[PDB]
Amino acid sequence: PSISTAPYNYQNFICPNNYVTVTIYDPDAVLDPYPSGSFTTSSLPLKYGNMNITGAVIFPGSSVYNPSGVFGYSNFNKGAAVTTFTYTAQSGPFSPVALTG
Amino acid sequence: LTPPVSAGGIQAYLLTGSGAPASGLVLFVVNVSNIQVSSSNVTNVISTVVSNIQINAKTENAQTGATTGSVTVRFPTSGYNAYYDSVDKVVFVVVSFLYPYTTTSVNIPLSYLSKYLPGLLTAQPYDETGAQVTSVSSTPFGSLIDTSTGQQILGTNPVLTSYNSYTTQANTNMQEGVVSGTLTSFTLGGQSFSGSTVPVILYAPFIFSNSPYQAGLYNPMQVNGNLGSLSSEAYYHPVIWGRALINTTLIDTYASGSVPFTFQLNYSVPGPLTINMAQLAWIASINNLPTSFTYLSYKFSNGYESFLGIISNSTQLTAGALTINPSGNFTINGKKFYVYLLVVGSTNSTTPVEYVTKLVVEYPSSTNFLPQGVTVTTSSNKYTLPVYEIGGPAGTTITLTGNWYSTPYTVQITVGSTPTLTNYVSQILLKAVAYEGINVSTTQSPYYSTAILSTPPSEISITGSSTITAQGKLTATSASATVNLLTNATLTYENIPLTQYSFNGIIVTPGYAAINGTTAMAYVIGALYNKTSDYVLSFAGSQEPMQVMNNNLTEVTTLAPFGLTLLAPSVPATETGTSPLQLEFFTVPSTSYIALVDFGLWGNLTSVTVSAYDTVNNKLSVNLGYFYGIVIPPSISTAPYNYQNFICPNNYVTVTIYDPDAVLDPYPSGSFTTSSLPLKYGNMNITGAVIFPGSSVYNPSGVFGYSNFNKGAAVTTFTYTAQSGPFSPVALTGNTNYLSQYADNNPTDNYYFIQTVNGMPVLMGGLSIVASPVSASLPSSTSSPGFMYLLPSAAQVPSPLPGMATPNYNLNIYITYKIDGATVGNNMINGLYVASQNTLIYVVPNGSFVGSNIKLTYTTTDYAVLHYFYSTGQYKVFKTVSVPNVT
Amino acid sequence: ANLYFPSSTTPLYQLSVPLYLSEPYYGSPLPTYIGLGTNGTSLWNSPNYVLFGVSAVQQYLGFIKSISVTLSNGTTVVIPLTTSNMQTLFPQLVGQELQACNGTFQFGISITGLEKLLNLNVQQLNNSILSVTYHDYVTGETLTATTKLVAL
Repeated sequence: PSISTAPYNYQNFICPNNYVTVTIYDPDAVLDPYPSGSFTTSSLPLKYGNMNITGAVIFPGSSVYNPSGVFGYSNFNKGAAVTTFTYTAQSGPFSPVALTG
Repeated sequence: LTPPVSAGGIQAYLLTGSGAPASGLVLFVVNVSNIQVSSSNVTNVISTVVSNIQINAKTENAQTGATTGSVTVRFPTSGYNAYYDSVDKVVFVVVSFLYPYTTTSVNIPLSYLSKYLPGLLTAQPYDETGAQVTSVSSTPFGSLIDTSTGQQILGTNPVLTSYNSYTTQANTNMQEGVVSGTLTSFTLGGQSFSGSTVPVILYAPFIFSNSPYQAGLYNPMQVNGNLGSLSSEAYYHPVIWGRALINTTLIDTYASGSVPFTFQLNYSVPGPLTINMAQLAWIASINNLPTSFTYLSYKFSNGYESFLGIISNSTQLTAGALTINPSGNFTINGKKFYVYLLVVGSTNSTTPVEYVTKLVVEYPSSTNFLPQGVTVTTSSNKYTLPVYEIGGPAGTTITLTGNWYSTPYTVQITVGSTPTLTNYVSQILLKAVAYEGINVSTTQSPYYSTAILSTPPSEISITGSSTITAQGKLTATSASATVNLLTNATLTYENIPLTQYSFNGIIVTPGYAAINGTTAMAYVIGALYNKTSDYVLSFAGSQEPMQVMNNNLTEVTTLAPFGLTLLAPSVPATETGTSPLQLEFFTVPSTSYIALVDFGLWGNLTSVTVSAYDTVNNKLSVNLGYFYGIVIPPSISTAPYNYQNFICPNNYVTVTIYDPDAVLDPYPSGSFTTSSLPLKYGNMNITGAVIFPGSSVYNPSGVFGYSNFNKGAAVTTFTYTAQSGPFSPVALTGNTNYLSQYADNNPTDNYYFIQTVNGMPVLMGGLSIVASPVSASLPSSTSSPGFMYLLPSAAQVPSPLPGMATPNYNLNIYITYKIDGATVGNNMINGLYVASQNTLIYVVPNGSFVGSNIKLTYTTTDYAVLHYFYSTGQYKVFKTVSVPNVT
Repeated sequence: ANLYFPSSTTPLYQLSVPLYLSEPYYGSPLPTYIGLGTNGTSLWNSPNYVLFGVSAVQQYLGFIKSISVTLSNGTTVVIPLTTSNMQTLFPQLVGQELQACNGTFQFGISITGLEKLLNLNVQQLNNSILSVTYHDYVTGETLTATTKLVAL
């Protein structure tokens, strides 16, 4: 990146009918093409060829999967929750969407 | 009716009232009328109109008017329900949103919905394809057509389940959600439409208006009226004056059945405030007293006289030719004190002339030095402390000799022949708070808006801010001391020995003529000199709002025990303590007018903040609205005459007369009376004059805000009984005492409302006519007030409202001399005689038909039109009826 | 920000007069107001501002300064109205905003206490300028109103 200073308008903090959207550029930091998703990661023995190189396998769904079996076939089973992650409201100060688990 | 008018975009309405049918059904109305809509093009217009409307739901905090979010959705266009009322010219759609009807369409009544649109009743709605139906059926939520990808919205929505138990579940978490509407412009037929919203929505924040107007709350009375004092700097100003009506916007959604409302008004006074306060009483120990003076009682207007309460620790005081009961007595620390309450006069009167009951005096604790409340009691066990009287003939020297301790001390009256009255004049910074009552059911719901007098007939508390400080010389045995309060009032103390006390108190009363006696404000301080391990002087004081009623100086509330410590480990000192001072007067209901104009809390030197509250249901207003004062002289008009308009008995002289203060009752088929209850306002129970609907006076009982209350029955109904005079005048009767409580659309009984005592006008108001040559006069002794019934039309342009307060009252007059000399029975037909209700005929001689005349002087219904625009010579307003000389 | 009456042409037979505070640092969606206090103080009061669910309290934002009419003799000297007078001259508990997101703040105020204590009359002993003044920590500026009296 290269960038320069650039502020956003004063009236967008004076009235909250106006508000801002800062857009930040930072190129290598993106994970998963699926906004509106939620997911979890495990690691498993990725069969490729004459071997099984171990590596980080991602699974859709918010719950924290506990895989069983030998990875690499339609035989295989993906697990289920060990704690289900959830963006709850920690109320008090202004209600957040804050992950618990 | 109210909203104040905006059109082309949305305006939303709750269906509730007295016997609410289903609350949470909502009407949306948009106006298309810059193109003409037929009954064949109707199909095109309402499909496209509902195709451009978007529908919303807004999230804010439940009470606010600022922004934190919304969402937007749209109506269907396939399977659409859309209607057109032809008469008003409006495309409208109704939707059902609250439990159990959240989830389902229901048929909306076109009657209760007809409370907010008239022309629905007079002509049936028109449907798609150019049919006309009576029926409404709404669109159901969760089967609308989205504009999001051109989809269909889910069957279960967050808004759905939020409303499917709205009773708790609309109150969410920090927020509320409120359904609303809007429009994005489009053109069809060749014209555009956009407009605005003023809170009337299915939950609408309990606040007061401020949009669209660049002044806040509107005054439909201000504009017209002769002025030249304001060039171009004026373009911002909300104003009202006196008894003249400010119409309010009591926005409210949160009730069922009849909706009562209480009012709190908050007045304050531009310009410096010195306060004049007569010396209602003094109390003092006789050490602290001088050893002679000259004084004689100042009188007070609820029936009270000035006193001095000697505090003599002598067993028997010797004052006057009186032998004196301990009026109060107490003990502290082994020493017994005795208060002897004593008026002064030109005679001794052994009977108490007044009482002060339940005196609560503080003094400092002897170990902790936190305040010590005691009440002081007679040897006969009376908290109704007798306020006796000593004196005797003028010039005579009469030695009030009590022993402080058992060492003699004196203060000797010389009986004056005039009072030597010292009134405390000093600077204090006050606020005034007011209240009023109303039981509202009307057809203007949710948006309950009506006409409130900015001088109430019903209670005020004046409460405001001053300083008290305490100055004291710690010596090592004795202690000189003093306390200053009110900003020139003071209480002196000579020597206070160790372990021992001195006591002093004063009562202050606003020195006038209907606040003096009648309200009071006591400050009684106990002061202790002593030592613990450090030498201590200390003051502790309570302070009581009190009120003489039945001669008994009845305590309202006591306010704070303040303990002021002065510790000195070193032997000598001269230290100070500080405490706030609240000057608090809580007067009587009616002194809202009376003492109000004897202070002058009102003028072009006043500023007003307004607040409301919903009674039984307990709902409050978190925005305080506002207005100010510019007093105006009235304008006046009359409507045609020609010389022709006497000739023929169908050629008439119209009149329409203006005086903008001369309504009190808005809206045709209104009418109202009054009573009183302890309504809730706020956290407490205000004794307010509850305006009652109907022509029927009522007699509720029990405590209000609660269902301890149950409304009484008819006392008198108010009856314009057609009199039997010439051409039948129709004078107002009933049980005419209750004219006090009666006002109506007729302006000729709007001036009793506050300005009476017992059905006897103090302010004349309403039109005033005299005739000449042949004289007859109205309203007057000839023809009792309300001599005919009269109505407003449809309001001002300064009123943005249709069908409400017009001081434009409309009459027909002729003049005649060809029914001259006739008689109705033996009632001789010759003079001005009122033809029944809104007609008139003047009769005159066979030659003085030319030069016949009549004089109209419309008469103010607000006191405060007089102010500074009396010098206009249109305070009350001046016009005439006449016949021109022709050849 | 600046305080100003749009009149310096001001005709005199007035006891209540209004003026504009043009101050677009001090907007807010309506309603909004200010508790006018101890010095006139701009103790900003609206419970009617929200930003994700919270009700708002007093915020100390300046004060009305004084009121001064002219004394000229070859040096410049002024006449104060004192903070006692100003607790009572601006006691106002609401002054609402006329247009959202831009200050407009309306006060209408006395010429009855002004006529009485500065010794102004309808044209009797009058001729001055008459400028009333405000201060704010809103823009951290002195800001004074403009009116000139021609002596009717």
